[PDB]
Amino acid sequence: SLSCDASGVCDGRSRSFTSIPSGLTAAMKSLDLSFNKITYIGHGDLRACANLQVLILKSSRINTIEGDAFYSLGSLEHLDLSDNHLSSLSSSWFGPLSSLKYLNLMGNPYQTLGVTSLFPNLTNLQTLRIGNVETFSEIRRIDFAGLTSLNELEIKALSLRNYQSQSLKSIRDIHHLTLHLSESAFLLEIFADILSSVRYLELRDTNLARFQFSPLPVDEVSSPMKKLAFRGSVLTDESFNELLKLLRYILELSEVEFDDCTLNGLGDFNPSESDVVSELGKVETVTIRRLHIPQFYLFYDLSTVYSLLEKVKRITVENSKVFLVPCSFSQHLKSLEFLDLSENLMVEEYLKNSACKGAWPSLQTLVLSQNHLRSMQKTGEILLTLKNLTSLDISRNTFHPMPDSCQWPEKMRFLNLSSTGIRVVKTCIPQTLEVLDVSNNNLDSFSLFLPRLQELYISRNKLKTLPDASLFPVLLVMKIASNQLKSVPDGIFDRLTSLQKIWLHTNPWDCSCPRIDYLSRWLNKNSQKEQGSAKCSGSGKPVRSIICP
Ligand SMILES: *[C@@H]1O[C@H](CO)[C@@H](O[C@@H]2O[C@H](CO)[C@@H](O[C@H]3O[C@H](CO)[C@@H](O)[C@H](O)[C@@H]3O)[C@H](O)[C@H]2NC(C)=O)[C@H](O)[C@H]1NC(C)=O
Ligand SMILES: *[C@@H]1O[C@H](CO)[C@@H](O[C@@H]2O[C@H](CO)[C@@H](O)[C@H](O)[C@H]2NC(C)=O)[C@H](O)[C@H]1NC(C)=O
Ligand SMILES: [Lu+3]
Repeated sequence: SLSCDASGVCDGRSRSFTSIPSGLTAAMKSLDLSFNKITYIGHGDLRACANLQVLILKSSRINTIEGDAFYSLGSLEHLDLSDNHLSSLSSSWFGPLSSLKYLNLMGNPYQTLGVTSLFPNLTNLQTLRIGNVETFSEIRRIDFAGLTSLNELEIKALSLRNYQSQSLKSIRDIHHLTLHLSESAFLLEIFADILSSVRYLELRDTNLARFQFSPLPVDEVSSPMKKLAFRGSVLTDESFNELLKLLRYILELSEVEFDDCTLNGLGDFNPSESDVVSELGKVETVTIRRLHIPQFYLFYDLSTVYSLLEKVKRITVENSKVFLVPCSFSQHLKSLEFLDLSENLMVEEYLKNSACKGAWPSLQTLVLSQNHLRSMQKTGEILLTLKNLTSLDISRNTFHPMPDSCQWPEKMRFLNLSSTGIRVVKTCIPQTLEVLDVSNNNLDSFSLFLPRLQELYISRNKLKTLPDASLFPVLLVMKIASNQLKSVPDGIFDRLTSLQKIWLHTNPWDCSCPRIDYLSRWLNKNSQKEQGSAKCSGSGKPVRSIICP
């Protein structure tokens, strides 16, 4: 039932094949036989595909593949056998695939990679994925013998029972390593074998409650690891302190991420010499999202965090119930340039403490995108302490109507007031602004003169009339999609003399011929500026299609 195209891209995906389709050719460059029922693959099912570059056999129900089944596929660069029923992996399968770049074997019920090295002859491999949720249980020294460089290696071993020493050490260059571990029993050991190879390490679903640090036998303590990421992990204050002791080896680590993690406040370490601040070495960026902190008893030290974040330049802590960032804590974040506190519980009174006198000196960008702020004037007043602030985002906050006069930090040139519920716009908004976003609100008109405005986002409001062009002399980008606009005054866009991009879609354009003449001609003379397609209200055809006598 195949359906191929001019360039050899054939599609047999999700048919109902019970065996590879008969009579394939050497013209096919890609064959997608996913979601089928190919239970067995024999000696002569892919013989005639000498030019095949892509073979996708994901989620079929393959449980048997003859040893020389891929023998004549020397031009194969992408092989995906994921989510099948392969209980065993044969080394003869990969013998004739020296040109293979991507190999996905994950999702198969095998217990190990076998007794024979499967990839020694895959000189050009770049991406390898192996493992599964409950069967894969052993990793051996012969498993990756031969591989020297890999862009991406993913190992799913949530049921791991044993890891041999140095199994990972033979590989010298791994740009991205993703390990799915359920327990930490072998983590320490695995670290010993990846510290001189892994650039980006990613741990998934790991319970690190009982993780303990212990000296490692590095060769020169020069780890090329730049990004460390924990996702869906469980930690304790005790095991957390053990984890940061590992930083002493990754002298170059610049980004640490914690996604959907849990921090059980139990244990509560006390040993002094077993704290090791080390100023988190060279951590430049810290990102925390959806951190769940069960039973946050009373007051913790917090001082065992000041000296730790002294050199961090970017911090993000979103959707983690943050309601207060103590002043003395902010005063120690001397290098913080970017702070993102989106989706938390901040309110004026506590922001006032978080943004005290010497708080976040040198902070350039602040994001308070979805908290419990109620007053624009009060917020602006509180942020006057941040002398270096140039970008402020306070979108998705329910504000009371803004006054006519406000005080904002001196260098503020970016202000995001999106999804803020405002119905009017007033001079509280400073003339210094370059970028302003008041999209997704309840505006009926815009009359603010912003001489330096370069970008206006006013999409998703109720403007019936377009803003006067003289209001933005050097405007580069204007977004005014989804806005009840029916027409524009003749010649208005030629007056936006520096305009580069404009969004006009989703507006009930009155395509009556006399009236729509200007708008139509301008769009035909400026298609490179329009993003999306302004359509006629009623019919639905593109406004640029109209041609009036
Ligand atoms: C002003 O603030 C706006 C609202 O906070 C912001 O819009 C939001 O932009 C983010 C990132 O571009 C979007 O992210 C979400 O959606 C993407 C795509 O589905 C997901 O991959 C993300 O995980 C996340 O869920 C928001 O959807 C978007 N909200 C909307 C629709 O307004 C503006 O970009 C800000 N304006 C400026 C000038 O920066
Ligand atoms: C962040 O803003 C502060 C403003 O206070 C800058 O630090 C001040 O710099 C002036 C130089 O004009 C000194 O006279 C002050 O003594 C400094 N304030 C103090 C006491 O810290 C700071 O340079 C800005 N950060 C950067 C590097 O952009
Ligand atoms: Lu509260």
